[PDB]
Amino acid sequence: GVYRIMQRGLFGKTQVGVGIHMEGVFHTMWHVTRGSVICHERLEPSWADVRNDMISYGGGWRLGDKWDKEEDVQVLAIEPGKNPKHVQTKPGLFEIGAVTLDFKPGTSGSPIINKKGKVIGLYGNVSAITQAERIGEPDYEVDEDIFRKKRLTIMDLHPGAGKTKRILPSIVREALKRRLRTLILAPTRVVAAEMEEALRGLPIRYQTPAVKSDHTGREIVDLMCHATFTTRLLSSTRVPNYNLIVMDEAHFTDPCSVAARGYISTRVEMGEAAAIFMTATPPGSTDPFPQSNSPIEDIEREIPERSWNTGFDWITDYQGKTVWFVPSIKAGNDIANCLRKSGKRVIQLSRKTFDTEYPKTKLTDWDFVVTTDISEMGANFRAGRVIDPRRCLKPVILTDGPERVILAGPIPVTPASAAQRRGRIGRNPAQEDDQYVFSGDPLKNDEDHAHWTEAKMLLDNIYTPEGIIPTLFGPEREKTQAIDGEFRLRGEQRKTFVELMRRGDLPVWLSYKVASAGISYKDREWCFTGERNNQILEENMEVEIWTREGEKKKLRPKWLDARVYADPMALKDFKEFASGRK
Amino acid sequence: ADLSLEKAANVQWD
Ligand SMILES: Nc1ncnc2c1ncn2[C@@H]1O[C@H](COP(=O)(O)OP(=O)(O)O)[C@@H](O)[C@H]1O
Ligand SMILES: [Cl-]
Ligand SMILES: [Cl-]
Ligand SMILES: [Mn+2]
Repeated sequence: GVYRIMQRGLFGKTQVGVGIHMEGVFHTMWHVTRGSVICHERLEPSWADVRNDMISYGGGWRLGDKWDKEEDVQVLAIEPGKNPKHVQTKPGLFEIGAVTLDFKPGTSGSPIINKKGKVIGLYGNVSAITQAERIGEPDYEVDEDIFRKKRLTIMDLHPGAGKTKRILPSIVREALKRRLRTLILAPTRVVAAEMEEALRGLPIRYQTPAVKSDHTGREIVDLMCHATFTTRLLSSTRVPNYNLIVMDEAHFTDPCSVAARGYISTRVEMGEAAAIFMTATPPGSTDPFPQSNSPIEDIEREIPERSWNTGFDWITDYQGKTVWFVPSIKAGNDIANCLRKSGKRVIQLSRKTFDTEYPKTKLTDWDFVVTTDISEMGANFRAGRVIDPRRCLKPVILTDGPERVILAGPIPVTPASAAQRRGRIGRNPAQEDDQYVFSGDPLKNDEDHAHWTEAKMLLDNIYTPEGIIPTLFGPEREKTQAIDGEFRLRGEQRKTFVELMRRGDLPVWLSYKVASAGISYKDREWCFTGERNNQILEENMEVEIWTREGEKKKLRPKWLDARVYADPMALKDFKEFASGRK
Repeated sequence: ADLSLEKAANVQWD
């Protein structure tokens, strides 16, 4: 709680003031320490105000309570060589709050206690009540060694710490002073769009996947999606010589993000760039319950998997806004339908609808957002509760017989996922009773996940002038048994692979299957050549397609990727592809 | 002129 700050002489010791722990921040007044280190056995100054005479150690200003202008307070005066004495008084207004009590030298920084009973200010400097009006921050002195070539930094400050909104702009501002060629990577377009506003005044340029490269020759920062970067690498004839790459929300495990990390890592290793991965949950994360800006109530209890008729009154009785993470769109459809039956206003989020739907979570009003894992990647909600059954679907490449991709599960999420889901709330210092309602244990092992080998399909097909095959980022290499370069395509097969993903909008595995079979982009025969069991279903109907040349054919692909038909947007897109319009 | 800390009391009323 309250600590005496002593100064060591040659053989003596004297009190020079008073400070307050919380934790994990030690608070005192500037003139007491002058920014020097203190130790109970070291505490380093991380935030200071010289004009108002305040300083804090170990983090930002924790004590945000203030005097209500009316009531009594207690100065917990810690006088040197004297016992701690509580003295009650009534402060007055002069605008500055001040006490009329006088204590002798060495008592400066003594806590003035609320009724009852947080600290509302510090005694010292009528005698003024000195109190900060700020939240954090603490202060981000940008370490210049993060800009050295062949250096990769993982910026892993907890969720809400301010990586995106506070540290990233600072770094970009600093990198622009150093005249570095900077690339910023955002997980989704809407998130990038948010970043665009927070980087106001700066020369940032948003880059779309419809353009393969875009060089201005001006001092300019490129902003783009993880996936846009990867797509440009597969298609552009220009090497992008950025010497600083910042990937934000670097926990994203979609194949394009994984491949991007590997390429950025290869670029660091070659010596051509510095790299920064921003995520509280880097590869290998085990902790599902990380630090938050505000206290979280972690509530464990049964959560419905589908529509419910009774026994979950706690879901709908709750009086704030809820973010509910579902394993799939279909599971989301069931949950959303059930909530709307009770007259609840729900917004549904998925990868393909994120761009249109997520903006609405800001400029409309709602009770529930029902989302897939996509909301783990920097999606901000002004909500008080997360419902997290800690469940997801996992794409898996089956080799038992003919090669296909299935969505396995629902299965438990990684610890990293659970943390990012939980991490949606507790982010607001002014709101202290956010809830994380969850069910089940998370699961580390996801070696059978299709995204890692798909990442290698992307990687194996990016060529560098140095002749080096880009490989998975270090911590991620164990997640596939795939051999470096085994997925490398060349000539027309390579070009068709890229095109099937870029314009065809097909998954990586499927695009690779079709292209390496020697099929041209515009040839769609394979969408109808599949066996009996490959018949695609939609809303309980066998899908039939009206082809390019006017034939009515059953949708029955040679290669079966569950992702083209498990996602209703992907099915609609795939039907257009099979038809030859795409 | 090194700086160290010593406990005094806890943050409380009365
Ligand atoms: N538009 C906004 N206005 C005010 N505060 C915001 C806004 N967007 C985000 N914040 C807050 O800024 C803080 C830091 O957010 P952010 O940098 O996204 O955290 P992270 O470290 O997880 O990237 C959080 O407390 C968050 O709630
Ligand atoms: Cl994070
Ligand atoms: Cl999705
Ligand atoms: Mn962030």
